[PDB]
Amino acid sequence: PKPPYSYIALITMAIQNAPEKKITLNGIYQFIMDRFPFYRENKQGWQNSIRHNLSLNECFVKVPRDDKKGSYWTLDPDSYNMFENGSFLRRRRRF
DNA sequence: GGTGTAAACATGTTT
DNA sequence: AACATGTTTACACC
Ligand SMILES: [Mg+2]
Repeated sequence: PKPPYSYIALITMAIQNAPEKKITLNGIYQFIMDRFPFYRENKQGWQNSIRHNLSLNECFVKVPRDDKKGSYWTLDPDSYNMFENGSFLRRRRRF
């Protein structure tokens, strides 16, 4: 079965996991399948949602590659702690 | 209101 | 001329 984490959670967990807090798009792919074996099936479906979420939400901001050798994906510092307890189940509220 | 899924579309890198 | 990477629009679900 599918894990209960949203794609926003999946992408956030990947970014927070990188030692430099920056991650390749495909680094996000490898992170998810390594952690959640559900996603080794029918990649074309869910990997498109990953791409789609990165551009939609203003919380995932794309930063250019420091230099060559795609581009890195970061978290906007406002949404670094969307999830409060590190359970990644629900997002805590504000405003 | 924020999700999930599908699709069209537009650049960029790799056979 | 196959791919990967982003951007955006559209609809059902909760
Ligand atoms: Mg974005």
